[PDB]
Amino acid sequence: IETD
Amino acid sequence: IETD
Amino acid sequence: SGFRKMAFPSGKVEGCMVQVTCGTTTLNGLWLDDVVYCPRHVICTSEDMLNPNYEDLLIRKSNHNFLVQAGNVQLRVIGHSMQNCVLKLKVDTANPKTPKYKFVRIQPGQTFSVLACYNGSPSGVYQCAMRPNFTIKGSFLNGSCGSVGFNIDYDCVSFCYMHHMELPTGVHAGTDLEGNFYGPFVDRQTAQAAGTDTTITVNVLAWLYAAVINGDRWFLNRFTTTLNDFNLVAMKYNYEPLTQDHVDILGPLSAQTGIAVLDMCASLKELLQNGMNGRTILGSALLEDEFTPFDVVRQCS
Amino acid sequence: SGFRKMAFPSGKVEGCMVQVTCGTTTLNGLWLDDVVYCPRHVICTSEDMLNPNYEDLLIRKSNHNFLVQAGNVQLRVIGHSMQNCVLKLKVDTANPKTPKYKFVRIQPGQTFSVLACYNGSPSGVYQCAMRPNFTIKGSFLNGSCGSVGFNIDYDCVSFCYMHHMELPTGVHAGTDLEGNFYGPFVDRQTAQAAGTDTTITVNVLAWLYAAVINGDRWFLNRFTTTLNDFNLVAMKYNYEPLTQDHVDILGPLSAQTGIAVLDMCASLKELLQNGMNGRTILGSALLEDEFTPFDVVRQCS
Repeated sequence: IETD
Repeated sequence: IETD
Repeated sequence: SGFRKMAFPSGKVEGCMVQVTCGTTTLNGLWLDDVVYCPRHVICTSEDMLNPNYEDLLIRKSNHNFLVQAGNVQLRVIGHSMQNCVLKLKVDTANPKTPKYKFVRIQPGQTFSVLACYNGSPSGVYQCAMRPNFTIKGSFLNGSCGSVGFNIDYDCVSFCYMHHMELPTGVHAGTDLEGNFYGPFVDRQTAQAAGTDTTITVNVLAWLYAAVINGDRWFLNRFTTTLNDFNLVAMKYNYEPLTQDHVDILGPLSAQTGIAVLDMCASLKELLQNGMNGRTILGSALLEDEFTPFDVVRQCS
Repeated sequence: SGFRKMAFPSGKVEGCMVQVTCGTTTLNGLWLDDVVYCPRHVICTSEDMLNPNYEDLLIRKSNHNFLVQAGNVQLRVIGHSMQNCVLKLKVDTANPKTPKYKFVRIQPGQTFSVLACYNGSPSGVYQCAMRPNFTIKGSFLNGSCGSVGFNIDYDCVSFCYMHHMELPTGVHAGTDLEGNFYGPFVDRQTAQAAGTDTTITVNVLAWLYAAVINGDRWFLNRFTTTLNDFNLVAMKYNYEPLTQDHVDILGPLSAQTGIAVLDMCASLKELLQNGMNGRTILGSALLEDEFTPFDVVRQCS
């Protein structure tokens, strides 16, 4: 996944 | 036209 | 990654919205400092709207004919005047929530947020474009009159639109906050054609850049074009001609993607001539023209 | 007349948004009363995100590891705890702008407004739906984490979503404000498939009612159907099955237009089987599924  |  | 039509946060405009009543007409007003801006047609009966003399009709009105309500508080009107098609009511209190603001006339094809209000009460916020023919494809119900369009420019609310009326097609016409109509419209009951509603080519190009930035690339071809030859095809499809200045404002996105503006123009030329073949771009089956180059730059980093 | 996707006015949420920093991670927090809600993944290094033990990682953190900023003011953190996947920071000041609010879990297919924020600063407001598969087709840039979804219910801000993360397709996953994920997602770097993204049938039907209310009628046919036979065709096209309770919530619009729900179901059946033949409904070339029955009722009077 990609956060932020 | 139509107002309001 | 994800791309969406977005309005400016509305909080700063919410705290400027008021109710204005005159006889049995209630619509919205914009309370900045001690002045309430609203459409002047608020002073008219249905009979007046057939051939209004607004100067004569307004002279016959006094302060107490104007009921302003900011929440459940009633504002005291100490003056009523006219600038073009906007009524200005002067009032005894300066709006505590008065933000830093400015009045701007926008260009055909520019975008702005509408805070849709009913009886002085904020109901909804949506993003739209000034059409080439100076109409707004808005969502407005009876009592939506006096709802305003704006951009937020750093700290500064730039008011650019006030809603006045609906044309027989359901499109919306209105003024800047100096009370001049966008387009050839008049605040009276007479036949009034909007022009041909053309597609905002420079906005489609921005959106195709958006599509590239977000990994939709299928419509990119190896072809190229001149600005003259692109405009030949554009004219045929009811697209606005592209100007050197359009190319200029697209420069930032050309730079970010590495796709020359006229190459992107060549891709659009081909979509126009051949359609999408049942494919979609950023989830749409139609080419979207309500995103300016700045809109895409703003959202895409 | 005019029909538009609209967000709730955001002012009440704008005055709840804050910056939260932990090490070199900055994202958004929601400051209600004296509590700051944000995603707990704010406490993780890139190495931690491979197999985080959040209990162990949070114990190793102290109050002063959390930098909260409300404008250019820095909030004093006097407590840090965890509810499910949301960090709660307790702070020494109750939010003066704290509105009347509530925490609600929404149903797949329900809609809500996202106030997209960057570094604690409101950037944009857009309307979207919780997809059947519990993802959000959002517009989120790095630092959009902690941005919230809400409805305004009379006076009451109903918070229903906080953004946590993006999946490889660019769709967005997050939690309610009790920190439970919508869908089968986990706040760690592991393979995580969303289900099949089906079309929200009850929302399409509402939108076709919207289209009728606004004088788009071309797709109305003389045919009818049963709820079972409609769902046979729906299943084939990746449409969610329609339930008796869906029919129930459509009742108000059935009443307003005079078109029985199963008659509107018969019209949709035919569009699915035959397409639009290059025609549009309310300006769209695709069937729109991000308007609930309540959304249409709200906008259409």
